Amino acid sequence: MPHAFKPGDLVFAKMKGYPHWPARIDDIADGAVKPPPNKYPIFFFGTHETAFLGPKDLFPYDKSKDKYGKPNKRKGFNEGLWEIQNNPHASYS
Repeated sequence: MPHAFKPGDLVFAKMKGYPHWPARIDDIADGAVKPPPNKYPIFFFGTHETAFLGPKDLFPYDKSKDKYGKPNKRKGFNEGLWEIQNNPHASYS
């Protein structure tokens, strides 16, 4: 049975106006800005952007990749598909 989201989990993350996007739950570094309550720091593969999202916008990657894991014309998306498949836990800073 599922647990709560934890750093390192792989997802497709939904933002308004964007397709479900390959991403991971990030850690928060000591001394770094924390997310709002009930939100997680989401790192988006390909764009390498961070936004704060709740579970309603987070789709576990294994279950969802057949639906969401196809190339998309949007900037950074296809690079993102490569990262989540091939090195999802690397440093992208």
